[PDB]
Amino acid sequence: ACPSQCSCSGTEVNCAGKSLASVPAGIPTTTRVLYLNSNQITKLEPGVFDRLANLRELHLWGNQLVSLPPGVFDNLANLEKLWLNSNQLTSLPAGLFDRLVNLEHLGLCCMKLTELPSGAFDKLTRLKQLGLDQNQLKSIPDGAFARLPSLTHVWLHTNPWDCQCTDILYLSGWVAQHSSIVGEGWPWRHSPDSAKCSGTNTPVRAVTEASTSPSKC
Amino acid sequence: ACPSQCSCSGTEVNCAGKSLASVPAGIPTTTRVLYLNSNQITKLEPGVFDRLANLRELHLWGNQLVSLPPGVFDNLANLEKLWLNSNQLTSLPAGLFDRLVNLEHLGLCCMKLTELPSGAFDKLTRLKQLGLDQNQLKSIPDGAFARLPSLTHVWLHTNPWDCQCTDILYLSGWVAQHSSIVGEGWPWRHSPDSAKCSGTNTPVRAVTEASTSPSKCP
Amino acid sequence: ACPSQCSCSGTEVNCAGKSLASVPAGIPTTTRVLYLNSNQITKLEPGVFDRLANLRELHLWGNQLVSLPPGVFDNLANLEKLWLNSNQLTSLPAGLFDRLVNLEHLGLCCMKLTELPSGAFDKLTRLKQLGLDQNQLKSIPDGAFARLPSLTHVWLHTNPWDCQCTDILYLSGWVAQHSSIVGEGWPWRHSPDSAKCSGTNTPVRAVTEASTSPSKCP
Amino acid sequence: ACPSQCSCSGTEVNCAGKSLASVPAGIPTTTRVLYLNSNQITKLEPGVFDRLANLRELHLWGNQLVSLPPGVFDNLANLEKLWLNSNQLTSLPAGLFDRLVNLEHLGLCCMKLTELPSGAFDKLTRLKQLGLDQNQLKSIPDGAFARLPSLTHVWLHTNPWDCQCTDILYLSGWVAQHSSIVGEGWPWRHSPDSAKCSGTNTPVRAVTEASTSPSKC
Ligand SMILES: OC[C@H]1O[C@@H](O)[C@H](O)[C@@H](O)[C@H]1O
Ligand SMILES: OC[C@H]1O[C@@H](O)[C@H](O)[C@@H](O)[C@H]1O
Ligand SMILES: OC[C@H]1O[C@@H](O)[C@H](O)[C@@H](O)[C@H]1O
Ligand SMILES: OC[C@H]1O[C@@H](O)[C@H](O)[C@@H](O)[C@H]1O
Repeated sequence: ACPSQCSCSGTEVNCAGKSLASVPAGIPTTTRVLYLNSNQITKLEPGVFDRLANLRELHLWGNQLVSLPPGVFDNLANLEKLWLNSNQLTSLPAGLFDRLVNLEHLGLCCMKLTELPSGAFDKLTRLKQLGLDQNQLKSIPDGAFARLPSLTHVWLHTNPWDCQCTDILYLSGWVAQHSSIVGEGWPWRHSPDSAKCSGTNTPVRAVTEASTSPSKC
Repeated sequence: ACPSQCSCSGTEVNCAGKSLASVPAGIPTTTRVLYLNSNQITKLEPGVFDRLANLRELHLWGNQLVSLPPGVFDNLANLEKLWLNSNQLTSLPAGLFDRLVNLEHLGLCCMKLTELPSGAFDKLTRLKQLGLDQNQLKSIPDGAFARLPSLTHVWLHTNPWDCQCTDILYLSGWVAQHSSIVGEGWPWRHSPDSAKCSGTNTPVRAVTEASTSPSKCP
Repeated sequence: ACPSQCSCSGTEVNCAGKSLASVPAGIPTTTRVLYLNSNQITKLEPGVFDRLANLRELHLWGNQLVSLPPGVFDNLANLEKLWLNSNQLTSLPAGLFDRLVNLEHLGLCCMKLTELPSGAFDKLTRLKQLGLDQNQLKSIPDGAFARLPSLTHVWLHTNPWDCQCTDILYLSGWVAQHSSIVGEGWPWRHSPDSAKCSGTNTPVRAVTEASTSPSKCP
Repeated sequence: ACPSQCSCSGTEVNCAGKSLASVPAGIPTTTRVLYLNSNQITKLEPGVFDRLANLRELHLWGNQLVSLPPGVFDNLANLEKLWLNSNQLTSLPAGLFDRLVNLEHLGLCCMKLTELPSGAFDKLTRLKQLGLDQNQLKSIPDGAFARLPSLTHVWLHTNPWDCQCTDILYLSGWVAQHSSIVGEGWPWRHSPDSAKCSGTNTPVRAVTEASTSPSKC
């Protein structure tokens, strides 16, 4: 029972590039792949996806979202790919991704993220690809990647990483350890020195405790 | 065990856009996603994918392939997406897709295909999306789509369909009966009149046997 | 005199990517390069650029403009580059570029243009690069490019050219004659067959009147 | 007589992204805009550009150049834009830019520059924009910018400025005095405190003489 603005066949619903200001009503409950990208959507109602439990791929990139409701994805237990790139988010609510236990790809690039909440990714045991590039992050909270045992590809470049603050040391030691999975481009290419210290141009992985201080935090 | 030209982490190997003239040796057996697109590969050796039984997605688009070896995909029983868009193929060998019983997406657009072999798609019981747009096809062999029970999206536009010839009548009847799945664009948009007759720019789905003739076949 | 929203030094004013809904007030009259791309502008107020006669480069790309007022560019006698790529325009008003006699680059790609007004480019004696790719154009009005004596680079691909209709023949003879300037990509790469007939996949330069009809002109 | 690898129409030659190891022969003498970016060029042949006296724009960014011949630009009297971003240069030879008297844009970012020759920019009376960000620079020679009367935009961020050493005082006083033109981004955004001290992450323009010592240099 397709939204008039969209095309629907099978389990795919394509509403992309239709100048929409909100998520249309009447997206079928059988939908598995939902394209809402490249619109002008300015917010998501809490509840807007409560009925779309069969989603595996959700494309929200290229909209104008400025925050997300904390429980907006809680019913999407089948979700495998989530693309939020190129919105205007500055933060993510605690618990946003907690129910997404089958998620394998998460695109967060090209926003204004300035921090991530501790535990943001703790439930994502299946996550393989995480894009955090081209945001405004200055550090990653301690242990933010410790429960991502499936991660094989991460993008961290093009952030203003603050390597003067002792807060960097989780990320420096993590990239040093996991350098094989740090890269850039689409599809991913290996690029472990692409996370750079915004002040000094030193690779994040090369930062040492002795050069940092808590008073620069 | 990555070829030096490529990047490899986890089960993905990215050799895209590396000016490669052939598929590099040493792609790991555990590979699931393999990007070979946007190179200068002009032929594939038989056997090249024989070790890569774990592949789920194989991207061969944007090369200069002018033929495919007949059994080149025979060991890829797990394959779900195969993209051959934008190569230079004019035909496909009989049997080529027979082993791809789990294939869900097949991209053949933007080549020079002038015909498809009879039975090309008969084994693809799980196929969902089939792209045949932007080729040089004039008709579809009788019963070509009869064993595609999973098909939900097909692209047939931008081909010079020959609507004078009796051979068009399978495709015309087919499009009429499956109009909900025929479209255009990426991702797909609904467009059932987008398969058009070369001589009149009339929709293919409107053709009836009253206007076709066996003597108008080339 | 910098708008608070933007950065200004020299004769360059950068208001790009600032989530703007309108052209900010007080852009200094000395401005030569104005970046207003990648915002949320849906319309322009008539007069908006009347004080900015010193502009040489105007960047409007990546907004959501739905139309342009007919004399919005009339005072920009110094303009050399004008970029309107990736807006939502479906047409252009008569005379819109008439005053832009020093224009050298004009980007009109990736919109929804369904036609070009007659005489749209007739005053653009210095135009060198013209991007019309990725629109909804079906044909070019007879003689539309006759007065572009400095044109060296044109992009015409990704439009649904209607080669069944007799009206295509201006454009087919023109691309045939000027094939060395037809291309794709940024920066431009040579690609003379990239303008294709939407119905048949024949290159537009290859079309002749043996295959067209005046009765097939919707 | 267009090189086989390239596309040429009018006065523009596009040889970008073609795996070239050298500049191809047969670039026309009438060429005004030359794209050689994004190739595999590690060195240029002496004289390679001597015939190309009509160039206005020369894109060399994204190669792997390790050095430049001192006279390689000498015949380019009409050059207005010169992009060398993202090569591997560590130094520049004396007088490299001396003949480029019409140059308006000069891109030197994203390399490995560890110093600039004094006098490097002394002939660039028309230079408007100068990108020096993302290198390894520790200071700027006394009077380096004194003959850049047209400069309106300079990027100095992401370099490890040594603010202990008295050699910084030319740059700190210059940035304090020309703070209106110091910025970041593409296109330029105003960011006067984006030049930062290596050991403190404090702004280079806030450096006092009392905090320095000629000893560390
Ligand atoms: O998976 C995330 C990746 O997504 C792409 O869309 C993006 O260009 C990359 O920069 C990276 O973020
Ligand atoms: O999956 C088939 C589709 O694939 C896209 O890559 C292509 O641009 C479409 O026109 C269609 O062929
Ligand atoms: O001059 C117009 C050109 O503008 C570019 O931004 C675009 O990618 C090209 O496709 C072409 O239209
Ligand atoms: O003119 C130089 C400028 O060039 C851009 O290409 C680069 O992103 C900037 O960071 C700045 O250096």
